Amino acid sequence: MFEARLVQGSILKKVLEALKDLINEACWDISSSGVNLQSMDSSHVSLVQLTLRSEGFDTYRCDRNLAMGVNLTSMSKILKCAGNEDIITLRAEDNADTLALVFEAPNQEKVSDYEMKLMDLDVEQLGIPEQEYSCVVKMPSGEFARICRDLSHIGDAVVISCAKDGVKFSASGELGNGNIKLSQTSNVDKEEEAVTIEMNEPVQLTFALRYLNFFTKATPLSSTVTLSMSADVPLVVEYKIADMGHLKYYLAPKIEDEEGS
Amino acid sequence: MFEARLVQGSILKKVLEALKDLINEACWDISSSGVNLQSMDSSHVSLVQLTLRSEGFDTYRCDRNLAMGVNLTSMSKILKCAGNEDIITLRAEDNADTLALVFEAPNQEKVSDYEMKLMDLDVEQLGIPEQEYSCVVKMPSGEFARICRDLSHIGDAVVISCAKDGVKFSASGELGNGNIKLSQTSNVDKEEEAVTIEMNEPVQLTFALRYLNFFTKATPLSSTVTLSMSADVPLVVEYKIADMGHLKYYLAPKIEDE
Amino acid sequence: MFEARLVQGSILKKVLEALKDLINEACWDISSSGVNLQSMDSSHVSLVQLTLRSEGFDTYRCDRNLAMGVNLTSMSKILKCAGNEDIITLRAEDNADTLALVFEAPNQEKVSDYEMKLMDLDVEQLGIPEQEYSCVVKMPSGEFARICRDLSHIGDAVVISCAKDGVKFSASGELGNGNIKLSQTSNVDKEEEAVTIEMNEPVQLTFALRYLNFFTKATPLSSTVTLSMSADVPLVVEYKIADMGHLKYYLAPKIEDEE
Amino acid sequence: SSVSALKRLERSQWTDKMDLRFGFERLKEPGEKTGWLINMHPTEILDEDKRLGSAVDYYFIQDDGSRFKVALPYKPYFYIATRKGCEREVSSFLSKKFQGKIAKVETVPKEDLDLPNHLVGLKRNYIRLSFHTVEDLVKVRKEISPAVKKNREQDDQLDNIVDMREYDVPYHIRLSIDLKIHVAHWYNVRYRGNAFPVEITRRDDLVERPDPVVLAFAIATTKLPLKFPDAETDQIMMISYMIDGQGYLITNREIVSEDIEDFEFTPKPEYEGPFCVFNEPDEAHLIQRWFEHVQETKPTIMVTYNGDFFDWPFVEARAAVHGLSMQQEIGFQKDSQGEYKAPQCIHMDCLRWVKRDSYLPVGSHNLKAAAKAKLGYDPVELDPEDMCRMATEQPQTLATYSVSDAVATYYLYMKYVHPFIFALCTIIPMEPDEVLRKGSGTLCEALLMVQAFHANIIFPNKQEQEFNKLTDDGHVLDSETYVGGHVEALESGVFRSDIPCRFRMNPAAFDFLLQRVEKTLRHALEEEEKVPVEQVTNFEEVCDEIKSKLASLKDVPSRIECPLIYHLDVGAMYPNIILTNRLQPSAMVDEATCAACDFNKPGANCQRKMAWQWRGEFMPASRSEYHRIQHQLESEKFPPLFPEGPARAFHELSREEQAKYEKRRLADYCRKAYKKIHITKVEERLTTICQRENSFYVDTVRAFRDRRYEFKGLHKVWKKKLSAAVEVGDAAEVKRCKNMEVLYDSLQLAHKCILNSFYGYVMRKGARWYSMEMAGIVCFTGANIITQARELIEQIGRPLELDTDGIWCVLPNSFPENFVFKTTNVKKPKVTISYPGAMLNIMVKEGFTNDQYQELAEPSSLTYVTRSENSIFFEVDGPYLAMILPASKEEGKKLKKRYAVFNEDGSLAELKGFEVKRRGELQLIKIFQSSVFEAFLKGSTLEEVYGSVAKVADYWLDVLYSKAANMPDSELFELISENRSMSRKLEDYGEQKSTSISTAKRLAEFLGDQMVKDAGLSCRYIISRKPEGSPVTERAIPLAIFQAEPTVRKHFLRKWLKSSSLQDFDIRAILDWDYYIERLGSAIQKIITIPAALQQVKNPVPRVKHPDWLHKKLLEKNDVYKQKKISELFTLEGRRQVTM
DNA sequence: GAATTGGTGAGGGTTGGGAAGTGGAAGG
DNA sequence: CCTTCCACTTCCCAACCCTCACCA
Ligand SMILES: Nc1ncnc2c1ncn2[C@H]1CC[C@@H](COP(=O)(O)OP(=O)(O)OP(=O)(O)O)O1
Ligand code: SF4
Repeated sequence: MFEARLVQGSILKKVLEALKDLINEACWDISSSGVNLQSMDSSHVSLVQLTLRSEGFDTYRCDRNLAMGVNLTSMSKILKCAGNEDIITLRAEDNADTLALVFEAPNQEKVSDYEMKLMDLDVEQLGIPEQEYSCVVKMPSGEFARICRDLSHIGDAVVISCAKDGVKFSASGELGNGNIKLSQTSNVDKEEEAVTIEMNEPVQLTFALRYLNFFTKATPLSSTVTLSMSADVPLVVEYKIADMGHLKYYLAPKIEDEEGS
Repeated sequence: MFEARLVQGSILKKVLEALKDLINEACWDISSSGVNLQSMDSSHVSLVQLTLRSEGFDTYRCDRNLAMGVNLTSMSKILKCAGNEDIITLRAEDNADTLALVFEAPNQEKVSDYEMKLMDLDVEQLGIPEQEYSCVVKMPSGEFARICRDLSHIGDAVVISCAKDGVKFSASGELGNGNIKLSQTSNVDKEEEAVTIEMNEPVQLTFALRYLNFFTKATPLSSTVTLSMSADVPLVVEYKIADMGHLKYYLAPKIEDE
Repeated sequence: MFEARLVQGSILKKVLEALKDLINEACWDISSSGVNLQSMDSSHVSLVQLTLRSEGFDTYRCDRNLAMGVNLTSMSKILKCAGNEDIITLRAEDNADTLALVFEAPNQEKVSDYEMKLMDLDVEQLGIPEQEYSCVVKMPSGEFARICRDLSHIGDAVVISCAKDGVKFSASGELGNGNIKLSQTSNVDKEEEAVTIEMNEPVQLTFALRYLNFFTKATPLSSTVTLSMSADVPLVVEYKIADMGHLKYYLAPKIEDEE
Repeated sequence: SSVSALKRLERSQWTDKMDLRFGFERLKEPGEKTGWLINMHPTEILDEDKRLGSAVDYYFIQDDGSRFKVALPYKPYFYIATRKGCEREVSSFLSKKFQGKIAKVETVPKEDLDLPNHLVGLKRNYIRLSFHTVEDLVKVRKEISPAVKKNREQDDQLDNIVDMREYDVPYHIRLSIDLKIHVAHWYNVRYRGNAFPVEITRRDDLVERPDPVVLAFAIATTKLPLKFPDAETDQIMMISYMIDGQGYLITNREIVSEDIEDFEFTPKPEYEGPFCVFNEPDEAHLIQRWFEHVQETKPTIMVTYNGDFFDWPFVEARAAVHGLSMQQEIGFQKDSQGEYKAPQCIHMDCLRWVKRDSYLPVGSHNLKAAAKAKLGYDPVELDPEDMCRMATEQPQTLATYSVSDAVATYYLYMKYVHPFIFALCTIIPMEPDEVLRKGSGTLCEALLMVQAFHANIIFPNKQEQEFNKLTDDGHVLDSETYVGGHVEALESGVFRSDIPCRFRMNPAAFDFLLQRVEKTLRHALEEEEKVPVEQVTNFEEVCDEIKSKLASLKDVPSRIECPLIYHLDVGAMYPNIILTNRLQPSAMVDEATCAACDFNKPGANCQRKMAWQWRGEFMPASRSEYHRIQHQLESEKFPPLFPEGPARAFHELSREEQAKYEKRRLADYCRKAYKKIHITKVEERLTTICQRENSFYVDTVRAFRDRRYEFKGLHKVWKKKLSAAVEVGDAAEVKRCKNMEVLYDSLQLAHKCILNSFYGYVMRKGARWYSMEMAGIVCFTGANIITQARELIEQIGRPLELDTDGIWCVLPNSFPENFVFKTTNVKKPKVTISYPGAMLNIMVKEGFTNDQYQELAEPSSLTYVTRSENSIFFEVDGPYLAMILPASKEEGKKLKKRYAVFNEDGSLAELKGFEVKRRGELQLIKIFQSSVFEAFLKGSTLEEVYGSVAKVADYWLDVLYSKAANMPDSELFELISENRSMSRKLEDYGEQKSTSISTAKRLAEFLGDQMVKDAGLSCRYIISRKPEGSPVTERAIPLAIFQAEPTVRKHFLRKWLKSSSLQDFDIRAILDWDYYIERLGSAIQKIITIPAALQQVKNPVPRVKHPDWLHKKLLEKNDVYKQKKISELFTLEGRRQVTM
């Protein structure tokens, strides 16, 4: 069997609400180490990864490693019935026909239970660079979400430039241009609010904003985000769930014709 | 000639919108003892009853019994214009075919003054038969509202079962069946929080959830709501309107062929 | 060169939220006296006039008067990108085809810079007439907004009547008819809530509610509204915008002569 | 009784005097003669007791112009069937019951197709009941029908009656069938004296028809300005008419200002049109003169173009004003159906033909259009507003017009209608009035009844109609249907043989063809031409040039070539499929009937199986909810049928009311209780056809098809002669042969409608032989054939359109095309084949051909011989110079059923579905389309192909943006107008909102119900700006107000523009110009610009925006940065699937 | 009583569901 | 006294129904 309990369903709710837009279905990797999810959007431009360590759950059992397919928008329906502070329980049995969910009010005044029907899927696995990235920045998550939303109004694609003096987002369209610039926080007010740049050497790249507007739905998970970038290779964004683990997106850049020359 | 005055005018607004969408038009019944109303949804699945006691009004003059047809959309689009603390006057002539509505603002500097045409209806009318409700429940309103809203995404019919240990709501559908339990509580912080069942024998029945998604719109009238049931008998939903009256919805259960 | 600075950037945000429905493309003009805009609406039913005095800006340079064609529908979407507390700076060079808008968060940890292309427009306008109108009414704007919404629910048009005791509105339509009066306040408790009237001669006029129900879009811009009305002249609806500016809508009455 | 008998005798006498006044003497004295049967009517006459009895008056004409009548009495009848063995009891009961009301009862054995095991030849007894008159049948059936009905509802001696049949066949349609009496034949007639019936019998010896006298007439009236005329206020100005090629005119000299004199009017050297003229001093004298001249010339056929609408009611009322009873003097009376009919002569209206048979668009049902198209000349122009002034100021112009309408009506009647109708009457039992008027389904039921009677088959009763039948899953069905013809539109843009086109080709396709070329040519020569391969010399010459060109393709598939535009369709597709499968409406069966059949034996090949797609729509309500709502209605009370009546209970509603109320209740319930009011479902079904069942229907289709094919062959021959005369350059011979070509084309087209009706009839409401499956199978096989032809052609080349029958395609320039063969028989000296047809045809032959067709060899031995048959053949059309297709504005939607095609000569060949053809679409759209298609012909390269059209279509945008600055003030009233029209009374559209209803209500305010009152109202309107933001239906301003008086116009415009202060009331101010600009933009986008971006060319029209989605996808194409896939930066580790 | 069939374009109105924006009251 | 969450209202698009007339 698989069985787990989580004291605060708002975490799993905010996760499903962040996956819902970008990927239609995925199959969970369940193991004694915890749960992981990886899947690729139907256009293969971008790739989702999630890690939820077993040590974050209130109780955990996984008698054998398991995988099972879920249509995420259907799960994003049922989990809308979990209350904002309800405690949540998941159970599955090795035929994987159905996933049981139970929600309990903080006072056990009420009990709610559901049977999510599971499905069969085929999916491919991608490799992981594990390189260092020539630039990394850490940032308030709401400020990055604001930058994405506003510049997305100006145009479909963003240019990133990072240099030791500061980082820049830029975009253009028939209206004209937008530029937004960030700098090192001079003295830390609190570690969540500071912006910090670390780098080897400067980097410049471009990306389709359409996927960033699906990434920023992570904002209610944490006040913090990390961006990692290196020349001519995918951009990586990371959000972290204090006890549970991490959610990361990988986005392939656009490259020039000059290699065609 | 009829006239009545009510200081807590929002009572009229809320009770009107809890019908605004559900019933196209109805005939209001007026007597010295109060104002009364029965109507059915044009589907003829459900019956609406409203009563306001004349004792509860700020003023009440009624020289003879009267009945008057109105289409509720016309009243609703007017009563939108009343502020929630405005004192509301209804004035009508049995001699004529219009209803006058006057809103007095408690700042005593704003007044508003509307007239609308009645409708020419007459209707065939009976009282509800009294029944020994083998099951009844009192609930806080928000719990019932959330139950019906949540279950509406799982499916389009509810199966309810209850006994003195609790009431269970359950539903089934292609996206997955599920349940909610409200076990009978024994202690409460306040009577507004109490759930309370009373029973002669257990009951279970099936209801059309997309109608309870209308009956829920009475929630802002009252902190609490009452349900009553018996086998092969319509379910009653009842709300109490302050001290001055009550509003009730009667709906038949879905017939099962077997 | 032209450049200007505004710390109350939210006021400039909310001005364009008002203008965008009445005119989608218009020409601003800039002068040593301040910034002005005026036009007919696209339907040519009504006329709008707005100015903000240069004394209202936190710094201001205007070496020559200039006029800038701008698409309000686009510039509104640009200004949606500023935060409400952000300082707004505008600049353009006299030869330039481009207007620069720069927003500073007071932390200075973030700056955002936007370039927009102007467009080359020429505009028909005349110097606005004014008179000492026989009636003037001052009101809390939220009340007038609710009144216009309520009458727009019932029907097409309102008749507006002023008297020494109070100001009165009435309208009728297919479902019914409706009348409202606000009395003059007997003794003002606080100035934001006082309803007050000037009344030289009785006036009554008819107006089509569509255009009042647009003019009300400025409601977030100022807590009190003023109505200036007289026989044989357009109604003026006027909002005053802090120190530096004002917004005037001019609307001609509905005409009964057809009888 | 006596009152009815005396009234019938009175009218029978009156009619006998009426026709005797026209010279149709009754054959009172014994004798023997011959004549041609021109008309008939049913009648009652007095028998040897002078009891009334029913009879038919047959009207004959002799070759010398003498004419006569015979009344033939015949006793109508119908059949009943009893329960087992009850026939003697039932017949004795019936014969005692209605003594003196019934004529005879008798027992007849007949075969009924539905009977179990009937192929053996088993048959069952019926009792015929026959009556002294139809009036007693009409009574007595009502004594029986409720009893047999209640017996059926469950299933005295009357209960032993189990069913009744044929009780509603029209009396004379019984007679013409039963005696094999038919119109337009020469007959002996013999009267022996009253001791015997009259004999009528055909003689086939005589070919030539008589030449009966025929009159056509037309009229014109005074009228009020800007409104219709009416019969009270207005008086006839002139009447023009022709008899047998001599023309006549009558004019009211009191209104017409000068004397009119004879003149001659000649549209063509063949239409000589001599017109005599008479001048009369008053309307009463004009009427009297016309009545007298008709009483003199005594025509037998009379004709009018749309007569029942205006001419007869108007002239009747003008006669009644002067007390002249037209019903007495002429004999025309308005029948119950609103149709003017007479006892002694035939009234034929050409518009009842053109509407039904011409295959003109509704755009051309105007006399001037139908004449201009068929006759090739223009009748002359007038406005109804000017006639009164022109007749006052310059009479001869109205005389010329009214004469021209006569000439057109007469010659149009003679050439097209006379041969076609009188030919068809030879085989349909009905009178010429009835055959012309009746609907196409009933004619075909008559032909089928003729054949069924000869087959001695008792008919089934009409199909009774179910309401609210349930699906087996319990849902109430809204609708049932079979999936129709397949349609797809694969390509877009432009094709011309003049310029290269890219191709790609599968190299195994050419190998598949080349491996069979010989068989393809052998089959194509032997079956299609019927010239055997032995009778031809050089079969081996062509085969090597084919094989060499196919190999040349196989070795180089990928190429750039000019296209060959060809169209490939299947002639008479659905008839031919019916024949080839031997489909018959009676022949579909289940296993349960085959379980009884003695031929249900191992090794049999009697049953064929074919597949079709059923479609249904049903409401979501459960069976339980519907049944409960029925129970709930048990308490309901309903208003009476009339205000004074008592209120009805729910059970006092009829079924036809109850079903509608239950539908309304269940629909309103579901609108709340479920999200979706209607669910649509499609299902594959297979149905079994018996191949042995009686062939009468299929043989009928065979005969009528062959009748069409005779004319089709004649058309082909005359086209060949035309082509020869064209190459020789003999313009007089071309002109003659073109006349022949047009005539025979029109004849075979007219036959097409009634031929195809054999397919649709099988579904028609109430039809006797009704079954849905045969209506499905012939659609689905017609989808299969064209799908597989799409597969095969798509490998060689590029399909461009696929409608129900036939592909349009482009083929590579090197393809085999035509070959010529030399025969050894002078009957067919040279033979020509084109390879595309043979290639497709063999594909059809291999799969589709029937190998189960059976025919009875020996009626006495029940022995059937198997055969094989195929009648399905493709035939080529083309090649064509240019082809163009439009494209839809919505991304990825394929805009079907619109294109233009051009002849090699550089002139329009086909042009389909556009506003230029539709009746009354916006005139600006018509002119834009017409010019741009003419522009696509021009230019030499695909850049110039579009660049040409841009320079034209810019003209109209320039006009709109100029506000038509220089356009004449009247010219706008044409250019900007829609001309839409209505099918129903405004009182019936009622509450619904749209521009047509809105402008009709707009007319009620200005001119009142005199316009509104009746169907066929037409509108002209513009949509106006001033009530800004009012939804579009509420801005419709009719041109009537621009035509009204200034003060009335200004009043109504003030009333509707809500404008007090406007000085310049003017369409140019009032037009909502940008509505028209966006209408033109959303037209031109569909024809030039989107067809350009889909053909990889720069934007052809600067001024018109591309749609947003297109502009985005084009811009993403066109920049230097490319979106890599993530799979190109990170390695793929493997593929996994997960399953439960 | 008398009455062929199904597919699709174009223009217009109605309905319902989701996203975004503002205000209140609730929580700390 | 300040900040966040929830409810309610407003705005926009997609989907479905009405007609007439040509195409098979
Ligand atoms: N009036 C009608 N009624 C019923 N079905 C009809 C029909 N008109 C067409 N059909 C259905 C059934 C036939 C099918 C195709 O009609 P084509 O015009 O392509 O005529 P085809 O039979 O091929 O003869 P061709 O004209 O080529 O000589 O459309
Ligand atoms: S198809 Fe064959 S088995 Fe069926 S009824 Fe006809 S002959 Fe008999």
